Amino acid sequence: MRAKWRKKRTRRLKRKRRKVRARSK
Amino acid sequence: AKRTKKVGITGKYGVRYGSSLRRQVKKLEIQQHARYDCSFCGKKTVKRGAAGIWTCSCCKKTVAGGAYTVSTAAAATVRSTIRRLREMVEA
Amino acid sequence: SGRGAPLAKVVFRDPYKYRLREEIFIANEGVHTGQFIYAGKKASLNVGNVLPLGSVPEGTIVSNVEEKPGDRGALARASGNYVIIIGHNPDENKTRVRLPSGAKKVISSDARGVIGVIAGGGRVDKPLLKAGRAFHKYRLKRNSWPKTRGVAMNPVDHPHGGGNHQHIGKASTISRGAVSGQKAGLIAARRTGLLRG
Amino acid sequence: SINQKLALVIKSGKYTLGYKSTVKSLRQGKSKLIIIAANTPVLRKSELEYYAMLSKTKVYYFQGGNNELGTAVGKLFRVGVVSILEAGDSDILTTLA
Amino acid sequence: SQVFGVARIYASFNDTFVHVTDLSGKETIARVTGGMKVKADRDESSPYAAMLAAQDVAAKCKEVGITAVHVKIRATGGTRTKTPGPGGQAALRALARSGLRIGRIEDVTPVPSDSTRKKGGRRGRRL
Amino acid sequence: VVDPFTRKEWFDIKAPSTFENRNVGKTLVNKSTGLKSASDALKGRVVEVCLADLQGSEDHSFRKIKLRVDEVQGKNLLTNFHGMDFTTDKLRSMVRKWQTLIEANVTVKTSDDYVLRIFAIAFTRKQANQVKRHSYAQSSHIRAIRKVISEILTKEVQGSTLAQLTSKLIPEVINKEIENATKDIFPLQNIHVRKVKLLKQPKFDVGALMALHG
Amino acid sequence: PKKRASNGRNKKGRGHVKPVRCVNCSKSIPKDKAIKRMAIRNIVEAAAVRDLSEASVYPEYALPKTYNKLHYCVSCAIHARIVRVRSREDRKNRAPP
RNA sequence: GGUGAAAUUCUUGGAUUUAUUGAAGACUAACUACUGCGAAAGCAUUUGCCAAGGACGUUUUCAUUAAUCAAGAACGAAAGUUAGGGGAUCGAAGAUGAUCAGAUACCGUCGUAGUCUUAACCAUAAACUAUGCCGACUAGGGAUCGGGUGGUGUUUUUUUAAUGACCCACUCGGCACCUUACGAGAAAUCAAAGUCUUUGGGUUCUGGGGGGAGUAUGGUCGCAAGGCUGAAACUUAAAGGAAUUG
Repeated sequence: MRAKWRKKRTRRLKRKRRKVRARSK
Repeated sequence: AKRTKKVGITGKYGVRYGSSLRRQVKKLEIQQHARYDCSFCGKKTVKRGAAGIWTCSCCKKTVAGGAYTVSTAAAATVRSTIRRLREMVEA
Repeated sequence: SGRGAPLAKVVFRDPYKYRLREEIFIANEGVHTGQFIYAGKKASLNVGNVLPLGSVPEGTIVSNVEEKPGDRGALARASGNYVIIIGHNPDENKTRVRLPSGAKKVISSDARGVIGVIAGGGRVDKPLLKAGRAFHKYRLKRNSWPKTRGVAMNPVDHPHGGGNHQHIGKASTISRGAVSGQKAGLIAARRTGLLRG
Repeated sequence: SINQKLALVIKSGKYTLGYKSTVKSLRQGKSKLIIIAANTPVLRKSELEYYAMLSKTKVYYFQGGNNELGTAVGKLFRVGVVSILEAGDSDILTTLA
Repeated sequence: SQVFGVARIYASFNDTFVHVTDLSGKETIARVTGGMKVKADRDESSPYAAMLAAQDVAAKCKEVGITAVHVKIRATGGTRTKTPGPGGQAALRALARSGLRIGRIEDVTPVPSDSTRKKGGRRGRRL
Repeated sequence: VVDPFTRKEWFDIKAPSTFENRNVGKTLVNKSTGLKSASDALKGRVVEVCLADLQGSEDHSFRKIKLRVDEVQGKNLLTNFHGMDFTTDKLRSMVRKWQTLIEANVTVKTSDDYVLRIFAIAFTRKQANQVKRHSYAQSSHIRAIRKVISEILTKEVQGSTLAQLTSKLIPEVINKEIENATKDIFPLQNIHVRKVKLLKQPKFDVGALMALHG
Repeated sequence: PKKRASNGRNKKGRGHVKPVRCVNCSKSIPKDKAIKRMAIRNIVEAAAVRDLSEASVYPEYALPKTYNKLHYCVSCAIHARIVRVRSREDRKNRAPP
């Protein structure tokens, strides 16, 4: 882990989660 | 009051044409509407008579300019280039 | 009408018999009524002056350029277009110009063009926003609108048309060696897909 | 460095603004200096120069438009031309500029 | 009393271009490279094949007329390493010991007044 | 398959008369063929040659010169000046840390329309009795020095023709007069022109060339 | 911890200087951080200087000296023996030899 | 060509290499420093123009107008976004040749977005001096940048007789640096991180074990990317700093 790639994995996950949220909106 | 937040003059289009198109035309439509400087009398009388024509309400001088500005950036740099080049030509 | 660039109704005193002949220029940026357009090879290098391309120095911005002397204007006549004078050749009496399509054309040094970019620049950078403005744009030019796609037409009406699925079917890039009625699509396409890469 | 010399006059000296008052003073002979903005029409500036030649007065050409002339004089409108009837303690009368 | 050519020698890694031309700089006389002499894919940059390239250059600049040569050493330059490779000194020694007289040695490596981006990325090469 | 050296005649180059020994070097193109003779394609060459050879003395080991050939007579090529340049080794040796170098350049046309862009170099000088380590200039000494050199070079050139221009560049009087005008302003170590490049060549006017060659 | 008083470089009062590239690995290193060596290297090595002296044409010739300013990322600088890892107490030394 | 060793690639139609150039775009090498400027991010070609600025000089002027700063605002590297131009090099992605057991990686070749610019966004960086800002004092030194003062000092056409650079000695300001720590600190270290258990100069922000987690959610700002704000459930007895021995 780095302070860069835990962050990037979290951001990929966050984009997927906001996509699913908007899809369910 | 603040009748509208950020559509501005493009609020007449309502909800149509897409917000990006409306933003792209808003910056041109404010320009082709705002009264401009007059290089011949120094008054805010200049208005776009037609696409490329900028009449002064007073002193009845009209300038051929940009379709959405009294003088576009390429026109400004051409006038600068001509001035500079005639400056070397003359001296 | 049917032209973005405004015209300058210039009047010239007729040199040979007493009258005023009214000529129609394509206006450049910065020309105004009550301005003395100076046309001729001895004229000064100002905006609006008509200068034979020998007189102008290299790197100048000229417009409404003659292809050959006497043609009365051919190049860069649409709104906001210009031609850059890049070369002078007194040995061959020819001037090399960078030209709006990116071409580098050699034209005679006797050819002349008005100095400065053509007025009405930036016209196409505002979208028409609707078929109303598009229609009124083409109503002053010619009958070329609306423009039906060839796919939607029937096989009689177009090479593309037909099929149980709306599709071109064959390669769209038509050869330049094709004949009238075949040149429907991409003509002599040296390359296809997105430019710049 | 003309604006401060003008500011001395606008406070202490005597002056008139505008083409009509300028020519009125020029034909009366009272005016000693007239400043003409560049923005002013060439016909006006040329006839004012001709009047000045007839009256043997000196003409200063402003390095700016009539807006600059108006602000420099201190009046928030546009002044094409300014006439200096009786300057104050300003040295512009004995100054070429 | 001796005719002057120009060696225009280009010694970088992976090559030794021993390219003799006339003094006017347009007409070449035996452009020879170390890649022409060795069949092992890294002897051309070796000091040996630089000596072979300059050796055959000397051999066929003799009996042709050229006697003295202005050697113009040059590194890869450009945006590249811009240091003369191992073929340089060996090729110069070869020209010197092959009787071919040498005059006006100088380094004509092309130095940028500022270059474009160098190949390799920001982190550069990683070995 | 057959050596193309068998069809060469080993022509010769001839320097302008304003130098030392005219013999500069040989050259070669080909035999004389009906399609392509030896005189047709020969013209247009640039001979790049050390000024040490053109001057017969060692003091000009750097300061190389470019001579451009114009015509041919018999086995002789008549060359004309094109432009000079300091050797890279001399340039690098001149530039060292702990001093500011001044580089100037002015582009003017001579008496004859040989427009040329003369350059000039100069270095800030640590005079004796100085204990400071670097002796940098003040960015106003740079401005003043390149102003005075810009006017000095435009005095030396555009006031004469290429013949006298070369015949005065080689003796290095221009740089000494630069020192004359500069020593009051700032101490500088070795002012050098360091470069000149012709840009445009007008009508070929062979009369002057024949005068300079013979 | 802070292994060096001046972190790795000489940047006191700049914030940003300029990147440069290593002559070996083309690594983008700030020019003040890079290990600069001024390669004052002649053309012909001393085992061939006399060889070229006899093979030459000029009775006295200058033997030109090539100059080249080498910028090194420290990753290859200490890999190529140019500079070396010193002791903690000897790190304070800044002598050229 | 290129490499640890090659290959993919270009090549008898002439590759690579040479000379004349021409064109385009980008960068401003060397000079270039324990140097300068800037609020920071940043800023290295010339000149011109426009304003701006600090330091110094000042027996100038005003007279407390000041310091810090929630809210709010300007600027804010790179990458990224938007439309237009240009588009050379490099080069995410990609395609590929290698190596490996595998290698959609490191290495090689090409190559899109980008890299540049115009006009708009974003508003984050190990945005670092990881040291808030303002003020005083406490220890010495030697350099250096900018300004100023003095020398019957050196030095330049004329050998004090038309004047800068330098040298010496100061002084203000700046980037810093070297020694010692009297002092401080957990120590590394520090001339401020000192004047703090002999604890109170003024003032803003932040932290309260580690994870979860800068996450969920809500809100707001953004075209989006995302930014700012920001938990808890549960879980754990260590995480961590600096030095010592191995």
